[PDB]
Amino acid sequence: RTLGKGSQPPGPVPEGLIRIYSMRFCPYSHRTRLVLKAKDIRHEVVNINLRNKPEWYYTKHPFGHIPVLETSQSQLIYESVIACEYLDDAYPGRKLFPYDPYERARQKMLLELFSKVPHLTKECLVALRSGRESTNLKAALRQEFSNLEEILEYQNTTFFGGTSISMIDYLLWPWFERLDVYGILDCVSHTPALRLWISAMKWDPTVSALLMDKSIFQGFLNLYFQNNPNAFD
Amino acid sequence: DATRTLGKGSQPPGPVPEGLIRIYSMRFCPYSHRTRLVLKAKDIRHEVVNINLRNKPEWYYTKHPFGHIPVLETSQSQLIYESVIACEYLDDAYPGRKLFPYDPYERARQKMLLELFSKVPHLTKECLVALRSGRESTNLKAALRQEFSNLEEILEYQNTTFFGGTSISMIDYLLWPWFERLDVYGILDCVSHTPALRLWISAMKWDPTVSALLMDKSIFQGFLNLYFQNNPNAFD
Ligand SMILES: [Cl-]
Ligand SMILES: [Cl-]
Repeated sequence: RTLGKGSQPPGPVPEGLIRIYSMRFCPYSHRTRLVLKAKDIRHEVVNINLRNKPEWYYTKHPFGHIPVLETSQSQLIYESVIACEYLDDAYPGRKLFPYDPYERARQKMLLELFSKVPHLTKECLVALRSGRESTNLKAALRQEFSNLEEILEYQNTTFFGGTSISMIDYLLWPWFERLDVYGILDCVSHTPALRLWISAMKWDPTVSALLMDKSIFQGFLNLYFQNNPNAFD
Repeated sequence: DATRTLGKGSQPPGPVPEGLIRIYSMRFCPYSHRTRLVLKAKDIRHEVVNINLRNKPEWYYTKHPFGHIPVLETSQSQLIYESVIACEYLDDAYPGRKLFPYDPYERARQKMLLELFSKVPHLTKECLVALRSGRESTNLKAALRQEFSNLEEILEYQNTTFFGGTSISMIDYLLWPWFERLDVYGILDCVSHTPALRLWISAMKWDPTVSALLMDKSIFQGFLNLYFQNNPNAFD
């Protein structure tokens, strides 16, 4: 249940735990939650009301952004990519980034290639939900997906880092999970390797464990676009 | 890196020799300067190939899709870009002196400080362009001063000379090129309210790696004059 304006600050993070400040429908926070689960890290999730934030939350992030990690030593780490990096380095078990410094750099280069997708998927949703023109936004998204399709086809591997899932896949996933409910699943109709990747991801135990309830997510979006503040509670 | 640039019509470089790494650069590019600092700090054996940015070699788009610098090219034909990813790759791939902290939190904190710096490169460029063209600069300078105030707060809170503690580290080298340029850009006045930052500037100038790559002010002044005069020799 989300904490907002009026909520008491949480206590210190206990030794042996790490805390993530999140919101159940935030795709950036979804990234970091995937990495936490995939590495079997003991953690607690504190959800934040993004419309009416707790004033104390600005002591966690100066602009009240999520996700933020808080450690038992009162250290704050943000935002999603830096947090995922930290978790992979700080918790030795099941390394998600590659062993090879070049391959790690390549994954970060792939992440840069992906940089327009979050904005484009969001703008697609807003356009479709507001009845505004979406042809250009979908065309732009299809082009970014073609760039990713070319990588998978060239490599001839199911995932972006090889035959097994790795950090880069989890970093991209949240926006692909959302294509269906956003009404833009048709934007991968020209990219068969990407469609295989989507399925491969759904079969991943960590992805499967964190899959959103589609009906609840639709309910959230409906109240969000009604400007109803209760959408964030 | 005091060599002439390769431009349109030039021939592609051959394979990078075993034991070397190649950086595609330009002598006055601050992003490339960042990566050259890391190469020097770690004593990595390397070759610098300067690219004519006004008149780029056709083959250079096989190194970066949009002809950006810097790009690292390895002896295994691998390409790594741009400056932040290249610097991290260098620090992790090469032994000896390590520039990032070993502690995962301290390393993450350095990445967070880099994010805090993200507006400075564009603001410094915009300030230069405004001053050189005689356009409005009050609000651009105020914006830059605010970004510098954020950095000042970090140094004052930590009570350390450098951004990563009491000695120089990766984060300092990542920020340096734009601070080196304040003088010739004509915006040294934008650190007049930030005394910790002014102390840091001096600490950086005293660093052997920084000092080794420090640009001669007169040559840099000449480059900017040629650049704003639209003289093609600026990029030679
Ligand atoms: Cl599927
Ligand atoms: Cl000085």
